[PDB]
Amino acid sequence: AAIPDEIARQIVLPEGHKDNVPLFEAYRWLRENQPLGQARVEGYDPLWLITKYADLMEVERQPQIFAAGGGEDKGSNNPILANQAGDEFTRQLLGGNLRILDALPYLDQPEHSVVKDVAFDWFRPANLKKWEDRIRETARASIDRLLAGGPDLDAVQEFAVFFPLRVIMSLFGVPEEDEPRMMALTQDFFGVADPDAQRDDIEALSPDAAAQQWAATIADFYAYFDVLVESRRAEPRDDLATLIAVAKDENGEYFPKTFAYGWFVAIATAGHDTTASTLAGCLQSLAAHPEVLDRVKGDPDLIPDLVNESLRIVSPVKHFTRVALQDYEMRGQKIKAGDRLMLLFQSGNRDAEVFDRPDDFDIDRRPNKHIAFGYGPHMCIGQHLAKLELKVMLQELLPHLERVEVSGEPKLIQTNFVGGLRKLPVHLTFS
Ligand code: HEM
Ligand SMILES: Cc1ccc(Br)cc1
Repeated sequence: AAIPDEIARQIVLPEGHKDNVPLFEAYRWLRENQPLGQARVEGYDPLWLITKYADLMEVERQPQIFAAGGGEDKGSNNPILANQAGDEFTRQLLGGNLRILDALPYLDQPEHSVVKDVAFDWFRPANLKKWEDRIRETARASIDRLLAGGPDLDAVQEFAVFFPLRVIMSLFGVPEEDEPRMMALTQDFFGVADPDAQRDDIEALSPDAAAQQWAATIADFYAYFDVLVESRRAEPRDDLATLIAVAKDENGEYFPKTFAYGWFVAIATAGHDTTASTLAGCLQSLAAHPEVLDRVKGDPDLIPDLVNESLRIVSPVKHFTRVALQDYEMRGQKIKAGDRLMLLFQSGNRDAEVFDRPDDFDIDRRPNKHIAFGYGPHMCIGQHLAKLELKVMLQELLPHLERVEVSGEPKLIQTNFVGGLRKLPVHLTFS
């Protein structure tokens, strides 16, 4: 049978994600009772909810069967779940398809492979070591401002958001004065279904509102990035904007400018927001588990373990969607050609078949098998940058902290997509 309606709504609807407790209880109910079922929520396409760690790997390692963008019918699948009204809006705007960005999530092989190779080497761990000292100087400046502002603050909007944004804008060559605009458009981009993040220029109550907001935000990013692409093509610099802007195909022709725009939208949004969420989530967990803060201050080599467990618990990127290009049997179910799948990374990260006491915050999982970056050819390109920035910031910050207390109500972004904390009121005790 279909998944029961309120479990299905809890996971599919953005409102279902407002509060982590009921959301994670819905993922757990599925993993234990209906690990591979079809959600049939009014206003959405039917979705196979991929809740199990092994099933996430099985789907993601088979891109010839489970496409992101629809295969040769490019743009026939939206890799980021919109409602039906929203996909209809986008098909009206684009003329029959859903490929609203030329960013990696929308691409299938071999196009995905050619485009990804423009930046694959830049993002490898050995090629990121050259940025470690700049990252550390940015962390130290951020910590100097935290110490100067006193013990009481929102650890998200008054601390965690700024460091990853500065790091990524510095690695582009985007001037510091443009950070507020990039932050505002990122809130519009990941807030399409959040009641406190609605743009003024869209009909907020329309059935397609989130899709209108997505499109409006992309158009603003395009206007900003068209100037940066033209600037770096005319005057190349030693920065990531130039690598993207001047990229040429195998025939010596620039990739179309929208491909550079796609890289820029992804790096200007996911490039900072996910790291901010994970840092804020880590601080929240150190407040719940003060013994972990004591241990990591005692042994700074535990910092990468703390990062890995923060990534598993926070898992801020909640899903991408796939479409079956042929019928496929998995876990005793018959997925049909054309059926859509929702990859629930947060649920894979609580799978008791893989993680002992999966809801516990345990930095001593070695190895820490989390799937917070996904899997397969679409696996997060930024993962090594995120792990470096989180390591560097914790190495600099934790010596300055004796204790984190949460002093007010945490708030999450209401999204089924790229979520995590927007507010974490704290009282810090400095060492
Ligand atoms: C804590 C930090 C982050 C987490 C948890 C995260 C998570 C993810 C996840 C789950 C995916 C989808 C993988 C899949 O489809 O199997 C993804 C894709 C992606 N992420 Fe990350 N991300 C983070 C940081 C970053 C950073 C720092 C950047 C860039 C500077 C970045 C850029 C991307 C891009 C471009 C994609 C699309 C890859 C593709 O479709 O091939 N991410 N990320
Ligand atoms: C996680 C993520 C990557 C690329 C885009 Br575009 C949006 C979100």
